[PDB]
Formats: sequence, C-alpha cells, structure tokens
Amino acid sequence: NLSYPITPWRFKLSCMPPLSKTTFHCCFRSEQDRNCSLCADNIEGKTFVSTVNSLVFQQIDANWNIQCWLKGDLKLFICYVESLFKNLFRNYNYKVHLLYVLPEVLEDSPLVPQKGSFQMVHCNCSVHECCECLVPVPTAKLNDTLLMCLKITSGGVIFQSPLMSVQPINMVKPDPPLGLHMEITDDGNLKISWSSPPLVPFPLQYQVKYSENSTTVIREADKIVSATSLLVDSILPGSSYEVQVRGKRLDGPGIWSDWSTPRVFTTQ
Repeated sequence: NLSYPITPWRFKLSCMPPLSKTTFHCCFRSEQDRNCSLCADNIEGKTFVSTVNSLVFQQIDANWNIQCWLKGDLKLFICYVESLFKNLFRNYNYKVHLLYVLPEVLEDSPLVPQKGSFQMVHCNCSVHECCECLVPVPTAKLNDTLLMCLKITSGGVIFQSPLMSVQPINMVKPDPPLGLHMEITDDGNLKISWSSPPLVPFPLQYQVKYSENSTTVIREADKIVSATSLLVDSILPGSSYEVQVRGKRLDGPGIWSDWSTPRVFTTQ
C-alpha cells in the first residue's frame, strides 16, 4: 500500500508545520485536493513542533516544485527539486538525503515497502536551489513502481515528501533530437529526418513545429508527424521552412523533450 498517483508529471509541493531534530512534513499543492504521506524510512518523522519552531517556520517558508524524469539511457533517474522563491541575499545550503525503493511486484496482496529498503543517494544543488540528482535503477526491476520520499535537512529544518507511485518506464524525458538535416529530394519533397536515441527502448513519436512562412506574406502552417522522417509535400520556392522537433513516448503518458535549436530552410 502507501501508493499515491500523481498527475501531471510536474507536482507543486510546499512544506507545512506538523529544531534540527524536528522534521517538517511537506505536501503537494493542488487547487482541488492536498495529499500528505509519511515515508516508511523514519517513523519518527512526525515530531513535536515548538512555538519558537512555528515562529521560525512562518518567518522563513521553503516551498519546492519537484519534477523528476528518468534518463533515456535508463542508467540514472534524475530528480529536480526547484524552489519557487529564489533569494540572492540568502541562499540555503543543505544536504539532500534522497531515499528510493523499487521492489518487485507482488503477485498476491499489496505489500507496503519495508523500513530501510530505500537506497541512499546524495543530490547536487545549484545556486538557484534547483537540486538535480542521479538515481540508479536496476533494469530487471525497472518495470515495477517506484516510491519516493525525499529528506532535505536545510539548516536544521528537515523536509519530507509524500510517497509517489508511478511507473518509471513512462517517466523518461528523451534527449532533444539531433542530427536533423535538410535537402530537397529528387521525388520533389523536402527530406527532414531525425535519429531516435538507441538507448531509449520504447518507440518514440515526435512533436514537429514546421512553419511555411514567406518574408513578403507571413502565414503559419504547423504540421506534426510521429514518424522519424518527415516528407512535407508541395514545396513552394522562395519561402522559409522553420522546423523544430521534440519527441516523447507514444503509448501511455510521456514527457515531451525540450525543444532543440530551431532551423529554417529558405528556398530560392
């Protein structure tokens, strides 16, 4: 048990009050419902909060938007923890104790993950408090659900996140497409194609923003093709063809890849 689905992939989180020993539980923020879960790693996570602790918490409030996707190579699972508020004068310095467990699927009855089964991997944080991590994931047990509950001790203030349940194979955000080239074919059609990442196991469909614009008269004609190669028909001379391609997994949920550098072909 202790599984909570998350929608969409990016979830907004903020910390609520339940000093160094005290751990403060942080919950997801949504306009409809609020979900709070306690990580099985530490039962003692819920601690008594003093009046001075509450005053400190209301004086300085830390809220973090967390978006995490697995690499296309499946070797490491990145996990970005970005704060809503960034202050130049004061920057929080902390060590993030990320704990992850991905146990095998049990055929009969649901089993809550055991205490201590979570693996320990430290995180790397930038000056904008955007903490990116590298979480290894075994390939055999990759197909099973992954449970997340982060521990962030920020200057004597410990942060805890609710348990998320999501399949990591649909959590992959692919690398932006590269190697795209343009050349008019002998058939009479512009050839623009891209190579799928070999490390990505699942088939990838692509969101293409192709625009047929002319300098004299500006018109927009967007076309999206799921195939690896795009053969746009009825090419007109003396027009600009700005094309940019991003890809994501076809079946089931998927995270769109970041848009690459736009490239435009201007015909004579």
